[PDB]
Amino acid sequence: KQEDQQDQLLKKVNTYIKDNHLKAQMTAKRDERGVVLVLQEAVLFDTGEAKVLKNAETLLHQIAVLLQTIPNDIQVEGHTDSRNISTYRYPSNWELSAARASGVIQYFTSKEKLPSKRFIAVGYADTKPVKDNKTNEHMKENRRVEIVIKKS
Amino acid sequence: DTKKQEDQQDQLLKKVNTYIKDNHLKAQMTAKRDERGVVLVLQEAVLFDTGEAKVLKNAETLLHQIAVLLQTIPNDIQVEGHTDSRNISTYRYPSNWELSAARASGVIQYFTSKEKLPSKRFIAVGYADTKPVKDNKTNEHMKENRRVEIVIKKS
Repeated sequence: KQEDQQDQLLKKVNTYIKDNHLKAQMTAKRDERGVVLVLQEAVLFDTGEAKVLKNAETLLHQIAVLLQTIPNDIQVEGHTDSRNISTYRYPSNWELSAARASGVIQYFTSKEKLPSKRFIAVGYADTKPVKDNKTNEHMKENRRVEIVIKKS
Repeated sequence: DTKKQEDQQDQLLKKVNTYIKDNHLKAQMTAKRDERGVVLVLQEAVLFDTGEAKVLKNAETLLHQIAVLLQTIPNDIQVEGHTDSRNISTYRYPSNWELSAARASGVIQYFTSKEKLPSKRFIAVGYADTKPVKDNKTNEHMKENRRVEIVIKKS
């Protein structure tokens, strides 16, 4: 059923995306990790920052409403492009990617009250690009947060 | 299958423990094995000052000695940050999720930017206070919860 369970979870997620008119804010897919929600950087953060935008709070609440209806563990993954960052607040792409996953989880737990034990923050820096970083188009899609719904 | 792979993990842990003994590192790190793989445990005070995620200069010798050991094996590495239940809300770290993740990231950045270990071998992981060693009732238990674990993943 792990095969059927994964299909049924992905259909439930895609049904939630459609019923809530969220297609332009997020996509959903399945891979070896489980069912993954992909959010581009622009719907969550400013450039080079990890603070959840105020206009992102409605989207994250809508995701949290879906997440409360399932028991699976959640892994929030942060990613950067290969562009160098080196500020006081984010001394490398490792810190930036991990701070973005952390900011999403802090929203889910502190303000939507989902149980903290359901979450793990993961930072990949630029080690998992979609394709590459040779163009501005390609670097843009690498700046993304992925919410992994693990197998249960 | 597993017995071939668990006996392999047994030999890796023995190698790690021997590396710790031979380099006089017992007071600065321990090693263990569990379902994740072979894990190096470093208490926060050998890496960071209180409430910060910047690697201390005096930790760089230990991280170099760890990097030399990691260069001899191909395994993927997961660096895990852990906090206690003490709340933090500063400019650089709005909460324990951020602090734990930044501490894992600072260790990895040193490995990749200073020791030349390939970035593709690492992932940074933050657990906040969701994985204590025992509890957060006493000062000694809260202290041991503030730790970094370097997980040598299976092959």
